[PDB]
Amino acid sequence: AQADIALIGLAVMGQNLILNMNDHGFVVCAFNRTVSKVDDFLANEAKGTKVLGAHSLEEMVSKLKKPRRIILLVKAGQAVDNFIEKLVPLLDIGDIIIDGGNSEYRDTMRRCRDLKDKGILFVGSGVSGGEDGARYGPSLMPGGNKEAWPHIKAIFQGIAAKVGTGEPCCDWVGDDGAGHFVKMVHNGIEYGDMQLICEAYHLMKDVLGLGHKEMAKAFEEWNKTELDSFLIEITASILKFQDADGKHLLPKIRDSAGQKGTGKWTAISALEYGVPVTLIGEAVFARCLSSLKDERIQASKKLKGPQNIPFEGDKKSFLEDIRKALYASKIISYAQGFMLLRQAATEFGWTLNYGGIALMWRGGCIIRSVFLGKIKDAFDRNPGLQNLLLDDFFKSAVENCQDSWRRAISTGVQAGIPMPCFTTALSFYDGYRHAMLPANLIQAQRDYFGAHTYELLAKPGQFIHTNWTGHGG
Amino acid sequence: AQADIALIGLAVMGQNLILNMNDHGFVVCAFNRTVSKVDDFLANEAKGTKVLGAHSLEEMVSKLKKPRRIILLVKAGQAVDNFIEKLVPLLDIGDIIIDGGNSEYRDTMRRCRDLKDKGILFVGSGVSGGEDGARYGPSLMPGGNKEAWPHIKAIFQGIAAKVGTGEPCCDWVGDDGAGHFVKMVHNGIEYGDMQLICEAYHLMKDVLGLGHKEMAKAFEEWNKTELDSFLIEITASILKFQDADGKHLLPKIRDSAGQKGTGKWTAISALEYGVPVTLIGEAVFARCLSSLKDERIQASKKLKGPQNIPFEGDKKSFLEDIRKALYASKIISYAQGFMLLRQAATEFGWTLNYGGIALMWRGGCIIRSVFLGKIKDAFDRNPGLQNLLLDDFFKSAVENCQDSWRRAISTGVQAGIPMPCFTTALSFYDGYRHAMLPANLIQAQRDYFGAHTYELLAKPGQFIHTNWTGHGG
Ligand SMILES: Nc1ncnc2c1ncn2[C@@H]1O[C@H](CO)[C@@H](O)[C@H]1OP(=O)(O)O
Ligand SMILES: Nc1ncnc2c1ncn2[C@@H]1O[C@H](CO)[C@@H](O)[C@H]1OP(=O)(O)O
Repeated sequence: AQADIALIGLAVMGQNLILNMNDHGFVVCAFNRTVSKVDDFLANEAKGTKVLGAHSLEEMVSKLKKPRRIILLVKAGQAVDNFIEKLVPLLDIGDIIIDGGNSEYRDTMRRCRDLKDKGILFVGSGVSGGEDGARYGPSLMPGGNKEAWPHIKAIFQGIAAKVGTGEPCCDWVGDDGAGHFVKMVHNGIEYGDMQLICEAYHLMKDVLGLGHKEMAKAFEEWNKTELDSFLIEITASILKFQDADGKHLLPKIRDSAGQKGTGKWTAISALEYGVPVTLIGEAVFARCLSSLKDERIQASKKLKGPQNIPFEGDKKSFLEDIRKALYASKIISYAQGFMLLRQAATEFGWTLNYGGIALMWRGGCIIRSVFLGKIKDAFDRNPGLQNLLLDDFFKSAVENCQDSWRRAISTGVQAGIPMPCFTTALSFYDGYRHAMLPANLIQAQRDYFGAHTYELLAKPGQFIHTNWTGHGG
Repeated sequence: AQADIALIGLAVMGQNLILNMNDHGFVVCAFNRTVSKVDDFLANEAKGTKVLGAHSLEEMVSKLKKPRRIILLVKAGQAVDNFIEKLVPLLDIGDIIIDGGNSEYRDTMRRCRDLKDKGILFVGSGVSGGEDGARYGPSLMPGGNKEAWPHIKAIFQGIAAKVGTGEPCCDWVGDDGAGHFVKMVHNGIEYGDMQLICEAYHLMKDVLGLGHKEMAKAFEEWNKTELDSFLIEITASILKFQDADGKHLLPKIRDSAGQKGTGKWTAISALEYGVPVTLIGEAVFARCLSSLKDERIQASKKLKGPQNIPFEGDKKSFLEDIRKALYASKIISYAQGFMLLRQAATEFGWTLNYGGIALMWRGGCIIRSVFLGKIKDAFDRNPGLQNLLLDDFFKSAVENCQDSWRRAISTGVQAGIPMPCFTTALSFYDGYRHAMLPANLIQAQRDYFGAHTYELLAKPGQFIHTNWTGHGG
């Protein structure tokens, strides 16, 4: 009994987190499967720190103060269960296991119940910000068994990133899967935000003909307006960056976007629960499309585009319009993001604090921005808000951005620039805005070809079946 | 031994199919869980037919000739397994169970293996066309254990719908889940096609101001061009239809589109396998959006649209442009549809005949059209075709439709008409066409914030990690 908490997982993320913990005055007993890495760590990155290193799970379990708090930061699916397998022999009733890997929300749900059943408090939390984030201030998103929360509270919130008015970007999210689900809606939104920038970039590059210096300059001006955000910032950096030969490196790298499943999963949940999260879906699908790199080289030789009409208009005005389109669209993506969180709250019965979450994403994580701030006080102003687009700030920000957004999409469309996410955003906006949508023809068709029944507009609730076929005959 | 085949499931679909079978000279032993319905059937719809009716599963099993062929048309998930449970006691090695319900492709895979294991040949087939389809000519899509196929061959293909040059719209699709998967990609495409028409309809209604008579007239002209298809045909009918008070009924019915999971599932599979099936996804999401009927009535009061600019242009030209937009988009949806089938062929290792499938969808089913014909001889012309957009017919049909399609989307966008599917279609087309897409910035960002590595454009295969952060400092 001396180590406050133990962490199993000596990858960069685990090391940088153990280190941040130590720096906040917590003694950490490090453990890892290939126990050599523990020794390596102790001699190297952890030399001179207060950290203890175990060489067996039972040693690690002995070094702990009660209630035993151990953390699993094992990149995993299977591997987490196996560790849980091992640990429960060794644990007293009331001991805590936190799982920091980006797990599947349902696995977390399962695990939490099972361990609760065997007296152990399980919490799964999303950790975000990468390795430099892990080191000095991660967003942390904990969920599972709330009994554990006062016991891990101090650590989690001390190592958490802290926003301007000193609050940690870490607070308990909710029951069983809540943290892990919140975590993966986050990565979904992250996918959305990067595709929106790729599109803004494609429009400046092919329609406006800007070279990468001017383009980087534009991204920098943008990081000083409503778009003050980490991804706009590093984008200006990436565009500026010059290689060993002094030429820009972005033109050099292969356009096949990789994935590690979390964004895919956000889109799949929307589909399962019937939540119209369209930009994230479009984003996952735009990464799928770039993977067909060979196929597009082939299609370009054969499929033809619109007649080339040079951009005839002011470049500065257009650069403005793209700013406004990227922003109005970002709003729609986030609005859809929290509709997902909302529906899952009804689905699994969790009382999520949407402003709490907005705040946990305001610092630490890759999607940090001034923007999550305005989202947070939309939900402070009204925590029962049904949809972000109805909060006056956003309601007005979109209303203002509106014909710049339409003018950016019309030119892109004319010019042949692929804009999946920019167009879904307009399509969702106009969809949601309309109190009468042609979905009644879907319904009339379905009652016709497949006997499905339909409701009248006045008298919701009663279902009718008209015999269309022949109106006599 | 007298009944050629047995069918368990006396719903309208089961009755109309038993009846079609009888008419092709096959003695059918009908069975159903609530055995009263068998008696009801025999006295009523089946009076004077050659059909036999059982009153117990073991009686039904006795009435059968060997190899025993029984059909499950039980609307189900669970219920099918339970019947399989019952039936295997009663069956000899080599007996066949066909499952006609719209099952989950993975359940079918499972079931096929398990029964193959116990000597029984399982085949799951999609059945399509509804009850009037079932009666006189269903599309049938069989998959599972090919040993069973010569034994059910005659029945299935005799009752199948037959296309102009006399071939049945039924041929063996492939192993284990192939039939059931082909079936559900079909319903996905069906979703796509109806949303595209709702959009064409929304543009004629709000931009062009056409009343439902003229609108119906337009749909009828369209069913006489490249768009000769059953859904264009019944749409003209639905628009014309007048209620008991002599006013049009479509304006009367509630715009909240229902779902029964199959379209949802197509979109989810695309996401799981990384296949960019975007219109179907947009379609499922446009039905999700209409379900939020109360929410849109609320949003309409608060969210504002573009400045109302009257349509200033020729109505007839625009009606043309919408024809061309609906068509170019339909092409992109189908092209994506078969990319899904293709990837599943690589995924589960089935040798699907894409022209075979195109043909099975050419008659019978709700998506029947002259269009599936041209798709079929694209794949006859080249069965190794990687993507429908590369077949000269389509390659040219899109090239022709192209600035009508762009002009329809630009006006819709300006006017505020929600067009999810029409815009994804342009976005996928321009995406696929481009041999260089901004996905390299996604990659550069990911190597920066999350150490993910990237390939150079020349030298695919080697992965680099640049330390961006500071280029010195
Ligand atoms: N199957 C497994 N069982 C337990 N831990 C594992 C594991 N697979 C991966 N991990 C751990 O996940 C962490 C990050 O990938 C590593 O510490 C790794 O342990 P290792 O050091 O033994 O590779
Ligand atoms: N749980 C169940 N077990 C077996 N058959 C079922 C069933 N649930 C639904 N079905 C059958 O599915 C068919 C179409 O819905 C019906 O014939 C129905 O039988 P029923 O006639 O007894 O309702």
